[PDB]
Amino acid sequence: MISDPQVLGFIARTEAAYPPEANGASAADNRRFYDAMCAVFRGPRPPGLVVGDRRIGGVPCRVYGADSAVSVVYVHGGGFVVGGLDSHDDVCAEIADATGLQVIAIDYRLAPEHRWPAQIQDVQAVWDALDRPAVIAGDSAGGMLSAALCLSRRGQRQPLGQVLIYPGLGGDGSAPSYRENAGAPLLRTEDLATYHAALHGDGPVDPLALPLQVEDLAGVAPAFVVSADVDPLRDDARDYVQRLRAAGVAAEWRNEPELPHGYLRARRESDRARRSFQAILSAIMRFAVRG
Amino acid sequence: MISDPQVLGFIARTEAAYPPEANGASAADNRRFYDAMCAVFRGPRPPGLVVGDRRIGGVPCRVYGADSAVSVVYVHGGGFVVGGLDSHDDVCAEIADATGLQVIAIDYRLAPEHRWPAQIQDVQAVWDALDRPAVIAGDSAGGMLSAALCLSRRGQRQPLGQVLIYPGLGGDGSAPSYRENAGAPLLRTEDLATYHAALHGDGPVDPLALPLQVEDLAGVAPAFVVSADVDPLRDDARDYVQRLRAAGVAAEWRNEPELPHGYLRARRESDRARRSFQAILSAIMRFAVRG
Ligand SMILES: CCOC(=O)c1ccccc1C(=O)O
Repeated sequence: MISDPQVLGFIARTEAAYPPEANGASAADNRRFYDAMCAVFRGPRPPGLVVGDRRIGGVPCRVYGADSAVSVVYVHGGGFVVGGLDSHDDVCAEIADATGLQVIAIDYRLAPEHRWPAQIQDVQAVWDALDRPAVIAGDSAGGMLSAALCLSRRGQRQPLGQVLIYPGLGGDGSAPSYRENAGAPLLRTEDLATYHAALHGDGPVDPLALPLQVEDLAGVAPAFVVSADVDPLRDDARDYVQRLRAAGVAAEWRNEPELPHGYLRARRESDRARRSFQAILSAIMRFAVRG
Repeated sequence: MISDPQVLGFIARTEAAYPPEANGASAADNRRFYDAMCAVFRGPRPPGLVVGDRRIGGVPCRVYGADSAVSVVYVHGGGFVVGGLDSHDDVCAEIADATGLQVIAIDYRLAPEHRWPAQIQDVQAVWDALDRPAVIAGDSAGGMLSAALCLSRRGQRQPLGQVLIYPGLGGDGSAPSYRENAGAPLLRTEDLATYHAALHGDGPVDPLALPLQVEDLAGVAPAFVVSADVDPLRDDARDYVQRLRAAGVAAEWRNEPELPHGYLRARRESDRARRSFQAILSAIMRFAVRG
């Protein structure tokens, strides 16, 4: 169990900002509660960073920073029900400022109003419209979208790399982290239903394989996969990196001791979380600079 | 004056541990106050990172992380009078953790007991003995030493890049920052003089101790030069980037509004300083990806 007082403090502040009763509350109510949480922890925008919104392949997007030879496409998390351009704004802004690469955040369609495969179709639509060298990165459900995009766009259009931040990649639940972290801090459980049911293929039945179940991972972009140790999805990161290397893809698994799911919001009060984001930025830069 | 409350608090905490009259104390007392201030701000080491002390080229060094194809040589600051392996330990450890590059910190000999060119000879000793592709980085007087190394090793030989963090580079003192920031927090123009006597006594100054006065800069490694805006030394960064581009060298100038000299120690409590270090890490990673 977590003993780092900084991240116990972060956990306490997240729970206080986010009363654990949001569930059959309403998708409308969960979106409101999630933004109120995000605002507690939100950092300031870097002054001087240019930021504007723009439709790209029919999907609303937010663009951070000046045009660059290599970009970063960021796909936010939220279990395909919550989140948007404002929920992950400061993370994208800091990626842009630190790397000097232009960042494009994708406001993909959310369920229950738009069920799968709307989310991956929107990501593919932005990716195909951008038609440029780019690293792709995402957290949680947005990490799964990032992984699925790479798998569906192999060949010339492949991203230069995939940076996956505590992703859920479709593990079947049998891995140890689902046991060891079943009551992990910041886990809502009542979200897993909203995210499996309707939302995903568990909504009108459909195969459309999730990354951990595709068998030909050969040729997809090199991966940097970072997990929270205290998170049931931890071993999805372990498992996907192990499968990626068996396919001859370069991939690294970084597991973060003492951190829960969602810890990017703790980077302004936790040394552990801040170091993790520093490593995430360096992995992005590593993929972007071509070699 | 600075108005960012986060930075003002950092300055208040610094001044309580390292009173501005320490710059004029004896070397031994100055060293004790500097070490005490370092302890106030020191972050924890990454728990999984291998760290060991080793003499390299005869000079005692500290090595962070496993051996890597590209390394990072970090040269600590402290006006050539204070500092050491422990004073900058957490910065080095965080570079190694974030980049995956091995970091070598150099415990060069200190003034007033060891006059120039002891410091640059110690850095050359380590560099030559390493015999390794590497990026060189340093803060303040350590940035001057990294710039002086690049100018003295322009053959086989050369750093892959130079990351200079609020460096003093031998500006003559007439640029606007020396007046506008003469009474700046944490570093005044008058403190500059005390340390200069401590490095050369009162003899003739070796041209290599003044990179901004060196006539030919043609083939030095490309540079990322970040300055604190509220720092008398700020325009040394602006000036050197200008002179480097006039010599065909690629150079980026980043200036940091609302930050004083020494802001690396504020990265755990200041959004501005935290983002600056994120950019510094990315610049290192940019330069490192080669050989
Ligand atoms: C004691 C902290 O060091 C200094 O203030 C300092 C003073 C003069 C020149 C450089 C530095 C520096 O290397 O930072």
